[PDB]
Amino acid sequence: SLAPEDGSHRPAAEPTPPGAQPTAPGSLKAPDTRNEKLNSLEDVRKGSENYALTTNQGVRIADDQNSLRAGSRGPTLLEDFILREKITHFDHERIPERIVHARGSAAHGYFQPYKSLSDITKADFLSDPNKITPVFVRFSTVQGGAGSADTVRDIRGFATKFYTEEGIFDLVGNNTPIFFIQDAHKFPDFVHAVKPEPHWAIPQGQAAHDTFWDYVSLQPETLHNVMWAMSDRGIPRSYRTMEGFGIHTFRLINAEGKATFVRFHWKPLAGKASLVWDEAQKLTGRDPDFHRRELWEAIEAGDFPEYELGFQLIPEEDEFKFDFDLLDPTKLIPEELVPVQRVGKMVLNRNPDNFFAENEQAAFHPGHIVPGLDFTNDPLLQGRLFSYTDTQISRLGGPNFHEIPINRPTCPYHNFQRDGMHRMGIDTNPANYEPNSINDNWPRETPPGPKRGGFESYQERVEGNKVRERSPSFGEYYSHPRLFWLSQTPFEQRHIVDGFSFELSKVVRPYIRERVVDQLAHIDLTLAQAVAKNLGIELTDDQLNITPPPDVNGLKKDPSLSLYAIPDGDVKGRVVAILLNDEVRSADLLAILKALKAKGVHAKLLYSRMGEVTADDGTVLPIAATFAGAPSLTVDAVIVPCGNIADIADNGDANYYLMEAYKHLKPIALAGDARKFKATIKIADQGEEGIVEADSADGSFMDELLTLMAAHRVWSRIPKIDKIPA
Amino acid sequence: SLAPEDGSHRPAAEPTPPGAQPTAPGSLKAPDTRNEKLNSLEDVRKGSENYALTTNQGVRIADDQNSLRAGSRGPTLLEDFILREKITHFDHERIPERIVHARGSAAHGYFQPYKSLSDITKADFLSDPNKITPVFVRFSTVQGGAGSADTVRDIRGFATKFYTEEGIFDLVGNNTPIFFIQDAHKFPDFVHAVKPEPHWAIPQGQAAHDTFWDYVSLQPETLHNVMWAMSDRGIPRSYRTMEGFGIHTFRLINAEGKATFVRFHWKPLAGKASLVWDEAQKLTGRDPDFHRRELWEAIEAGDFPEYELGFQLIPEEDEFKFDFDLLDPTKLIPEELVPVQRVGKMVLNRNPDNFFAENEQAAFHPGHIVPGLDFTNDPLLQGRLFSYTDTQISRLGGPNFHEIPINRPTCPYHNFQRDGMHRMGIDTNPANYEPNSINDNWPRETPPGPKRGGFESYQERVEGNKVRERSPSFGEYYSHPRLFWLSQTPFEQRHIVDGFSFELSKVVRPYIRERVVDQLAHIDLTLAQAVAKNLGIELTDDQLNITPPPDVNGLKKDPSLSLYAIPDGDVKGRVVAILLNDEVRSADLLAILKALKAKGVHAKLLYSRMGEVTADDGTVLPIAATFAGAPSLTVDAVIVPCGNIADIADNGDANYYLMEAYKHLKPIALAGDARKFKATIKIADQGEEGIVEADSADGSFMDELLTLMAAHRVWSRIPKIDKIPA
Ligand code: HDD
Ligand code: HEM
Repeated sequence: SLAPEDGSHRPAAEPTPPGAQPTAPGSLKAPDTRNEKLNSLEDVRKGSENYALTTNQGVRIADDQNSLRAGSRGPTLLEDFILREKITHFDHERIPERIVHARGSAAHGYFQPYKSLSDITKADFLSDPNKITPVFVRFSTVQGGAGSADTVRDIRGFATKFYTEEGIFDLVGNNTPIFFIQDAHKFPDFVHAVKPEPHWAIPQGQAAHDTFWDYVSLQPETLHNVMWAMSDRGIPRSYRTMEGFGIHTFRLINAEGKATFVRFHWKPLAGKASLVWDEAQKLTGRDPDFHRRELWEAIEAGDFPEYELGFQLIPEEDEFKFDFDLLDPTKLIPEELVPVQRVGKMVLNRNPDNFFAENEQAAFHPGHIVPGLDFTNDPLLQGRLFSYTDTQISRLGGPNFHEIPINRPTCPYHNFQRDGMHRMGIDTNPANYEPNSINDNWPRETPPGPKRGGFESYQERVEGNKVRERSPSFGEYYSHPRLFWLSQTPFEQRHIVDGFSFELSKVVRPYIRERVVDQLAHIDLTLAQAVAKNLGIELTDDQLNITPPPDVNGLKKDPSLSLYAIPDGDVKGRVVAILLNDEVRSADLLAILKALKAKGVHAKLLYSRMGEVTADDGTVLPIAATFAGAPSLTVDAVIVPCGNIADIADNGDANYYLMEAYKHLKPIALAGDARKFKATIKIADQGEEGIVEADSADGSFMDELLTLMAAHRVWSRIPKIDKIPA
Repeated sequence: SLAPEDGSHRPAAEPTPPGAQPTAPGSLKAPDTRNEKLNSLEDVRKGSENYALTTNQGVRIADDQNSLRAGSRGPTLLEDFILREKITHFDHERIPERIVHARGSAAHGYFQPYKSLSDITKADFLSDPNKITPVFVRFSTVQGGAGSADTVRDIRGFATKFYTEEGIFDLVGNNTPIFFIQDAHKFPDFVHAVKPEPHWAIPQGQAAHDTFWDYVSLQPETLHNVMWAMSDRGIPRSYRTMEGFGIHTFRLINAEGKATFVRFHWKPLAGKASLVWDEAQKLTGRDPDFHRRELWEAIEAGDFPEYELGFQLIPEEDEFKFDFDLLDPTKLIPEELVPVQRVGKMVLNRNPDNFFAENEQAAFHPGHIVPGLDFTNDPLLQGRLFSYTDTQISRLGGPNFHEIPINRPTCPYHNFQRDGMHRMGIDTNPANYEPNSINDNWPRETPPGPKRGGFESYQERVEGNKVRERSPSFGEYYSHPRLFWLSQTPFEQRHIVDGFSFELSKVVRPYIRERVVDQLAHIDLTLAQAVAKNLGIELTDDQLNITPPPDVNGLKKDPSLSLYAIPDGDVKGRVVAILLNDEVRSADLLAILKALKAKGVHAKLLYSRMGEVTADDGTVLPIAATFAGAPSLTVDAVIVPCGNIADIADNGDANYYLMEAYKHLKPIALAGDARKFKATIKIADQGEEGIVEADSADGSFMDELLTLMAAHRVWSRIPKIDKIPA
C-alpha cells in the first residue's frame, strides 16, 4: 500500500484553518453540506476507493505502466487499445476557454430572501423567506487566459446561477456598477483593444499597453469604468471583499402586471477591501492563484463568503427623472439618489469536486431570466442576449450544454427540441412538434399568471424608425467619472493617480498618453495635473481652462462609491503571519493565538526552514512555510513574538518580510526583544500609529493589533513609505 | 484620420533596439526579410490601409458604432446581420489550447548545413551546404496554460518545423537531454501529476505541489529530469540562451541503406545563461511575457537567435556498449563519450504577422520525418508518434490542419485523401483511390532511392513475445542524476539544493518531502543532507549508509552538463539599466552609451518619472521607463552615471533597484558621486569584485563592466547576499 500508515495523506472531513490540512474535493471535505443542486449531481459523482482500474469500456487493466510491444525492447504494437484509449483521452482533454472571463474560481451555496417580494415581483425564488434556492457562483477576471494570474489590475466578474423552481436565473454581473461601453456592437472592438495585441500576443492580464489606451482616448464613454479600474477597486483583496452589480437596468414584473426598473447589487458581508498595486503585481509572481486559493480555503475553514442581494428600484414614471439615461450602462445610479433595498442573503458553503467538470464547463447567461423579471432596451444588455447562447456552441460542443450536469435545472424541463451532439436525454414522447394530437399536445404551453405561469414579455411601447444611432441622451462622458473621483478619500485619489501614471508609462507611443491626459482634464484638473506630472507632460493653457462637468443631480460626492470612506471592516477570515524563532516565548504565542481565535483570524507560523521548532516550554510548532515561501503579500498583518531574536535578527528574509509589510501599509506587532526590528523599518522609539509594541504580547497588545486589522491598512503611513527601499 | 500628423504612430521598417519603437507584425517591420515559406504565405496575408470596412461577405459597413434598433432608445432588431456576424465571429474566436506546452513563442528563420551529410543520411535538407531550408520554431514551457507566465521553473520545449523539398521534418525537442519518464503509457499520469490539481486547479506554472512530488517519490525514473528542472536549467534567461535536444535516439539512413543512431542537439550561439530563482519568480509578476517579449525584440533589433545543429552519432555495432540503454529517454549520452558533431546553423530572423494564425495554429509532430531519417524502439518516442496526429483533430478542428497556412508544405503534396472539415484544396483528379486506371494511376508511388525517392522504413529485426514489460536494461535510476550533480559548479549545486528545498516546502503532506529526500540519498549524500537540513529532516543511519550509484562508463563528471563551468559568454543582445538623475554628467553618458553600442548591448534610460531630463550640457534625455516600471529583474546589469545624485539618493525605488540587482548577482557600475550608493548595498571603501567604480565613466570603467557582463553573474557574491533584506 502506498499511503503512509498514519493516515496523514487524507484531510479531515471537518472545517479546518488554511494550511492545516491538504485541500480536497468538496464532497469529501464536507460530506454533510447539502442542497438540492448538490444532491442532484450525485448521479454523475464517481468515487475511486476499492474499485479496479479499467478502460472506459469497463475492462480491468493488469499493467498500467507499459505499452504492448514486440519484445521488451521492441516496437509498440497498434493493437494496444489500452494505451491508445488512455492517450486519446488525454489528447482531447482541452476545450476552448471563455472568450472573456476565462480565469475564474467558483463555489456552491444557497440564497434566501429576507421577506416576500411579491408586491414588486412574481419571481418564485423571491416569494418566500423560507424557500432556499441553491446557487453556483463563478468569480473571474476579464482579460487574461484561464492560466493567467488572479491579482492583476482588471474588472472582476461575479456570476450567480440560481437554480429556481421556475427555471434557472443567471445574474451575470461585475464588481463595478458600470461598463466601459454603451453599445454591444462595440464589444469586439473594446475586448480586442484590452486583450493581448494581435501581432505578438502581449500583454497578458494587463490593460497597460498601447491599444487599450488608444481605444480609451478615442472613446470617452470608457472613462467612467476606466476610473474604477485604475482605483483600488481594480485589485480586490479577495472575491469575498468586493461589491457585485448587474450594471443594467432590468425590470421587475408583479402579478398585477406592474413593471418597476431595478438594478441589482451584491454587498460583501466581509466588507470591502483591496490590495495596493505594488503588492498586487508582486503577488501575481509569488502566488498567481492567490484569489482561487483564498476562496477555496475560506470555504474549507467555514469562513463562508456571504453577500446581501440589494435592489435599487425606480418606478416606471421616474424613467426620465435623472440627468443621465437609465438605460446607459456607463452611468451608475448614486445610492444617494436611489437607496439599495436589502433583498436577501447568499452563502457560498461548498467547493466543487472537480474544477473542470463544474467550473470550466458552467455556462452563465444574462438572458436566462424567469417570470417576474424582464429586460430593458439598454443597448449593451440587448446584444449580450445574443452572445451567451451562441458562444456555448463552440465552447461546450453543441446545443446540449444544459445537459452538462452543473448546468442542468433542478426543476422540470420538457419540450420538443431533439438531437444535437452528445444528446443525453432519451425522449419517449411520440410527438416532437406541437401542436400535436398524438400525445394530446403534451408538453403544453401555460398561460402567464401570478405563480407557476408561462413567461410573457412586458408589453413595452416601441415607437421609432429602424436606425443605427446612439441615443443623444447617452452622449455625456465626464460627469460620472468626476463624481467617482470626488467620492474617494485622498489616499484613494493618490492610488488612482498612480494607477493611470503606471499604466500610461507603459504605452510606447507618447501621443496616446497625451490624448488620455487631455481626457482626464475634462474630468478633473487636479487628477489631470497629477498624472501629467508623473508622465512629464505639461497641461496647455486651454486644457487648464476646461470647464468641469456638471454635478450628478446636485451631488458633489457619494461616499458609497469609496471602498474605505465609511468603515465596514470585518477581521474574520483574515490571516496573520507569525515569524518564529528557535526559542519562542510560549506565553506570547498563547496570548497571540487566543486573541486571534476569538475573532476568527488565522495564523501562519513561518521560519527560515521547514520542519518544527520547539518553544521555551517544549511545545512543538510545525512550520507552515519559510519567510521566502509565504511572503508578506499573502497575509493581512505580521506579528513577531519574543524569544531568541538573535536567531532571526540578521536573517535578510525576516527583515525584508517586515519591510515589505510596512511598505504595503500592513499592521506589524512586535513583542519584547522583537522590538529591535524597529531599526529595520525606521519607527521612532516613541512608536508609530500602525506598529504595535510592548514588553510582551498580551490582551492589550492583541486588542490594538486587532483594531488596526479592522481598518485593513495603515493609510497614515503613506508619506513614510516613498523613502523605504523595498 | 486619427493618426498623429507627425507619423509617430508607425514604427520605422528598419532594425531598432528594444523599446525604441512600438513593435509590429513581421512583414511590416522587416518587409525585405524573405524565405521560401514566408513568400508562399503571401496568398493569405491580408492588408488594411486604404480599404473599406466590410462584413465577411464583402458588404461595406456605414456605421460600425451602433446596433440597429427601433428608435434610438429602442430594442435591438434580429435583422441586424452586421452586429450578429461581428459578435458571432468574436464569440467563436477561441480554440482549445495545446494539452501540454500551451504557452509558447515562435519565429520564422532558415537553416543551412555546413557540409553535405550524404555519407550518413540521404535527407535532402542535409545534402548540400548551399541548400537553405526555411524553418518555423516555437519555444514553450510545459505545464502552464497559454495565459501563464514565461519565467516559471519548468522544462522548455524547442520545436523546429523544417520546410524541406522532400517534406516537412519536425524536430520536437526540449531544453534538457532526457525526459521524466520511460514509457508513453505513463505520459497522462505524469502530466496529470505536474499540472494543476484537479479539485481546485492550483497551481499554475509550478511543479511545487503535492501530486507532482508524490509521483516523483513513487517513480524514480523521473529523478534525472527532476535534477535538471531544479537546477538553473529550469529558469533560462532567454530562449536564445538555452540548449535544445531531441532526447530520443533516432536513425540516420544513407543511400547505401546503412543506419546510424543519432541524438539531435541545438547549441545556442549566444551562449548558455539562466536566471536565479528569486529573480525568475518575481519576474513572473513584474513581466509574465518576458521571454516572448525578449525573443520578439531581439529579432526586431537584428540580434537574431542563432543555434547550431549537432548530432551525436553511434554506429549500429555500438548499440550495447554503454552502461545505459540508448533507447531509454531518461538517460543522456555524455559528450565525453560521444562528441556532438556540428552539422549546420539555424538563424531566426523574422517575427510572425499574427500570433494566432501562425503561432497558436502551428502543428509540430515528431512523426513528421523525411527519407533519410527513421525512428527507434524508444518506448516514449513510440507513443508520441500516435499522439501528435490525434490531438490536432480537436485542437485544430479536423484532419485538414495541414492546409492551415503555417503548416503547409512548400514542396508538392498529392494523394487520394478527400473531404474533412474546412477542406481547402479542390481536387480535380477523376480518381480518389489507387490503383486506378481512370487517371493512369496518378499520383503514383515512388520507389526508395538516393534522392527524391519514396519513404521506406529501415528493416530492423524484431524478435520477442507480445508483452507489456519494461526492459530490465531501463531499471537504473540514480547514476545519471549523480553524473549531473557532480558536473555542476559549487554555486550550481547550491542552486539545485535551493530548488528542491523551495519546491518541497510547498508540499503540504510532510511524508512526501521525506520520501523525496530518501530518493536524493540514493543519488548523493551531500545533496540529500543539504535539502534535508532546509526541510528540518534528519537522515537515518540507513540513509547515511546508502552506497552511491556507479559512475557512467567511468565518468565522474562531464563539464558539458554545466551551464557555467566552461565560460561561453556573449554580451550582444543583453541590456543595461542606466539610472538617470536630473543633471547627468553628459560626458559619462556619451562614454557609457557608445561603449554598450559597440558591443551590441542595449540600454534603457530610467528615472523617477516619464518624459525627459536635461543633462549638464543641455542634452535632452528621453526616459524609457521609471525605476518601478522597468525593474532590475528585466536587465543584465546596472550603471549609475555621475550627476546630481542627491536627486535620487533618497528615492526608495532607486535604492531598491540596486539592492535587487545586487541580490541577483548582476554587475553594478557606479561613476563619480554615484559611489554614494555603495552604502545602500554595503560595499567597503576598497570596493569588491563585481562592483565597478571610478571617478568617471571613462578609461577602463566600461571595459570592466563589459568583462563582468560576459561572465553573466557575480557568483562570488553569493555568500555576501544571504544577509541583505531585499
Ligand atoms: C504520449 C504523449 C506524449 C509524450 C510521451 C510526449 N508528448 Fe510532447 N506533446 C504531446 C504529447 C506527448 C501532444 C499532446 O501531442 C502535444 C500537445 C499539442 C500538440 O500539438 O502536441 C505535445 C506538445 C509538445 C511540444 C509543443 C510543440 C509546439 O510548440 O506546438 C513540445 C516542444 C513537445 N511536446 C516536446 C516533447 C519531448 C521532447 C518529449 C519527450 C521526449 C515529449 N514531447 C513527449
Ligand atoms: C455589462 C458589462 C458586462 C458584464 C458585467 C458581463 C459579465 C460577464 C461575466 C461575469 C462573465 C463570466 C461568466 C462566468 O463566470 O462564466 C461573462 C462571459 C461572457 N460575456 Fe459578458 N459581460 C458584460 C458585457 C458583455 C457584452 C456586451 C457581451 C457581448 C457583446 C459579452 C459576451 C460574453 C461572452 C461571449 C462570455 C463568455 C461566456 C461563456 O463562454 O460561457 N459580455 N460576461
